[PDB]
Amino acid sequence: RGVTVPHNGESKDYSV
Repeated sequence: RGVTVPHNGESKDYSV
């Protein structure tokens, strides 16, 4: 599964 790195109030989804 990818790692979710949410920024300043934002949600990021990293697919590895």
